[PDB]
Amino acid sequence: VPLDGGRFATSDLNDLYRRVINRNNRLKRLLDLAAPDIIVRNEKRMLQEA
Amino acid sequence: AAAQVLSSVESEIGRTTDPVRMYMREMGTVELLTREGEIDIAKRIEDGINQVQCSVAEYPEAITYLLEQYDRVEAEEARLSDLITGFVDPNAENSIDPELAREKFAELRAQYVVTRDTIKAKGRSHATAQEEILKLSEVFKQFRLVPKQFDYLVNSMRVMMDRVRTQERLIMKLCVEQCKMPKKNFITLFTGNETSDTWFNAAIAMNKPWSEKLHDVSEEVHRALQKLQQIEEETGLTIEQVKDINRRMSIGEAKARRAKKEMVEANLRLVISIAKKYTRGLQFLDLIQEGNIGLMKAVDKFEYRRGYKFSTYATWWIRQAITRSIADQARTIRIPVHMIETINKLNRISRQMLQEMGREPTPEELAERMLMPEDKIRKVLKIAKEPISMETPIGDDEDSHLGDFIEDTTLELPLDSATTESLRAATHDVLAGLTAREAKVLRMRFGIDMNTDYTLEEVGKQFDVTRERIRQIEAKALRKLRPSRSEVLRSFLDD
Amino acid sequence: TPEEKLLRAIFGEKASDVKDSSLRVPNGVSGTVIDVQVFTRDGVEKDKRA
Amino acid sequence: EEFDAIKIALASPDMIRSWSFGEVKKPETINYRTFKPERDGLFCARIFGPVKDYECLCGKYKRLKHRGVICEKCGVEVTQTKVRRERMGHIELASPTAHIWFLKSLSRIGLLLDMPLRDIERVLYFESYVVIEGGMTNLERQQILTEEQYLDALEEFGDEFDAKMGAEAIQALLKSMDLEQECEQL
Repeated sequence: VPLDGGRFATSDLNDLYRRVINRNNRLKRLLDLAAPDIIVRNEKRMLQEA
Repeated sequence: AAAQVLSSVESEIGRTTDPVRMYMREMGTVELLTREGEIDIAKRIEDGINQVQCSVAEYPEAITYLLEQYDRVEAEEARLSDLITGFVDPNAENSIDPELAREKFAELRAQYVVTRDTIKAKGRSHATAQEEILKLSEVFKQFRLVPKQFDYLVNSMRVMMDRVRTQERLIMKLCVEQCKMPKKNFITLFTGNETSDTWFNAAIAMNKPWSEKLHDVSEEVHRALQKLQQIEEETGLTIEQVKDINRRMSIGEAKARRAKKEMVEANLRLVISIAKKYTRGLQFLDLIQEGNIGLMKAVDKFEYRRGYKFSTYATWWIRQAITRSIADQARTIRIPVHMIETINKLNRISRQMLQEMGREPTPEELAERMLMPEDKIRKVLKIAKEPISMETPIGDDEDSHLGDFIEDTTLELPLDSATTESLRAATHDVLAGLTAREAKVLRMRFGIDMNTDYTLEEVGKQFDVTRERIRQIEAKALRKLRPSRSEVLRSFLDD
Repeated sequence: TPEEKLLRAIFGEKASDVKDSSLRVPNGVSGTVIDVQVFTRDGVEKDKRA
Repeated sequence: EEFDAIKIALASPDMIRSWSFGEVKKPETINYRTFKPERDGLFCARIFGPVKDYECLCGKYKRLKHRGVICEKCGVEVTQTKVRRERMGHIELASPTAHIWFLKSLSRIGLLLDMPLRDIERVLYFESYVVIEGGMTNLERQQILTEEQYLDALEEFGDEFDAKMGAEAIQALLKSMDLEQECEQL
C-alpha cells in the first residue's frame, strides 16, 4: 500500500516470495546451459533454504 | 587426494548448517591451474568444437541449408536484416560487401555440382571420389558460422537420430513387447540386409513357432518399417553413414563439455573474490551464483591465441552478470537499468558536492554538475524510497507494528450505505407518480432499475423514431419535477 | 450511481475537479490561534500570507 | 455459508493447482512510474483479479453493464475487487523441496522411513547419497554412501543399484515403500 509522503509499506511475505521465485527461475537457467553439477547442487540447496 | 581429507572431516563434522561453508568446502578440492592449464584446456575445448564441424560436413543437406536460406533473400532487391548477420561470415584467420557475396560464392557453387558426379560414378564409396568428399569437407572448413543459426544444424543431427530412435523403440513396443522377438538374432539382420522385406519371412522360414502367427498383425508391423524406410527416401543416406555421424559427433560434445567443466570449476574462487564487493542488496550466495553464470559465458568466449591470461577476460563477464542482477532483482518495485545508472550517478556526484562544499547539495545546484534540468533531478529524487515493512515495531515494546495503523481506505461508510437505499426508494416513489411512458424512458435513459444505458436512438428504436422530442420528453419531465415534491430531494444535494 | 445520475440531471449541480481535504480543529478542543508558520519549497510561488 | 465440521489433511500437488487461478512466473510487483500491477507477477491482475470495482487494467469495459466478460486486450475479468482477498496462485518448483513442518517438528518423515533425522539432513544438503533400490544383494535400501564410496560402487555395479541425492531421493523412498505390507509386518 502507498503511505502518505510518497512511500510504500509492504508485508514481509513479498520479500519471502521473491527469493523463492528468483532462485527458481535461475534453476531453470542452469538446466538449459548444462551447468556443472556443483553449481546445480548449490542452486537446489539454495532453493531449499528459500 | 584432496577428497579423502573431506571424508576425514565429513564423518566428524561439527554439523554445519551454513550454506556458504558447504559451498566453500566443495570448491576447495579443485586446485588452481596456473598459466599452462589454461592453454592445456583451451586446446581441448577447440578440438571438441571442430569435431562438430567435422560431423556437419558429412551431411549432404547441411551444405544446402546455408545455400537455400540465402536463396530466399536475394529475390527482394535489398536485404541487410538480422538474417544476413547469422549467415556464412568468413573469418580472416562486420558489414558485408556485395562484391564479395558473389566472389566467395564462386567456388562454393563450383564445388556444389562437381562432387555430385564422382559419387554418381562407380558407386557411393569410390576412392578418388571420397577424397573429393574429404575435399568438400574442407570447402566449408574455412568458414565460421554465427552460433544462433548453427544450433539449428546440430538439431539436424540430434532430432534426425531421435526420429529413428523413436522409430526404433516403436517397433520394440508394438510387436516385440507382444510377440517377444529375441534381440540376439535381430541385431544381425539390421546390419545384414536392411533394405527389403526378405529379412521378415526368413524368420518364418526357420520354424520358430512364435513367428508363424504374425497374420493378425501382418498389416501392422512392417507398416511401421514404412516410416523407417521413409527417412531413407527423403534423406538419401545409407544406414552405415548415418551411424558414423552421431557416434563421432558424440565424442566432440563430450570432449568440449568435459573441458569446459574443468575451466569453470577451477576458477570458482575468482567469482567469490569479486562477488563479496557487492554484499548488501541481494544476498551473499545469490551474488556467487549469478557470477557463476557469467563465468560459464567467459569460458565460451575465451581465446588462448590472444596471448592474455584467462583472469583478464573473465573478470569483465563476472562483473557484468553480478551488476545486472542487482539492477533487475534486489528491489521490490523494479527500476530499469537506465534509471539505476542515473540514480547511482547522482549518489557519486552528491558525494563530490559533500567534499568541496561541506554541505548537502541543493537540487537547484546539483543540476549543474549532472547536465540535467531541475525537473528531472527532482523527479529522480521522487523514486528514492524503499518499502518500509508492515511488521516494523513503531512502538518501543513488542506489541504494535506499522500494519496495525494502516487504514483500509477502500470500502464504504454505513452512512453512505444507508443514504443510497434511501435514495433508491425515493426514486421508486416519485417515478410511480408520473405518467407511465415518461416514467419508462426515465428508467431507460438513466439506467434506473436496469443494467445498461440507452441512447436517444436505442429508445427511439423501440417506441417511436422521434429524436429531438425524446430529448424534449426528458426535458419536460425535469420541469415536472422542478418546489413541492423537490423538498425531499433537495436534502440529497449536500453530499 | 443510477439514481444519482438523475439528481444531477434534475437540479443541475455539477461536481468539479476539486475535493475538500482542509485541516480542521480536532473535536473536543476549543482554543485560540497564536501562531502560524508557513514553509515553502524553492521555486514555488508564495501566497499573500507567506 | 452453513457447515458442520472442519477437516484437515495434506495437500496433493493436483489439489494445489485446483485452488490456483494462474502461475506466477516473475518477481515483479508493480510498475514504478504508473503504479499498476504488472503481468505474471506477485500482484498480477489476470491471476488474482481487478484492482477496482468492475474495471479492467486498460479501460475497455466498465460500470457493471459488462459483468461476465474477459477483456481480451489485457486479460482481466471484470468483477469485484473483493476477489483479490480470495484468489490464490501457484509456483511450479523446478526441483521438489521438502516441507519444513513434516521434517523438523518432532519427525513425521524419519518416523515413516525409520531413518534418523541427523542422517536425512546429510541427504538434503547434497552431502551423501542414499540407496533407493539395490538390485544386487551387496547393498541394502536406505544405505548412506559418501561421495568417495559412491564412486567405488559405481564401477562395481553400473546399472544394478539406484542411488540419488537431495529431496529427489527422499521423494523416491517415500514413493517406493508399501504402507500395507508394513502393517502386515509390524
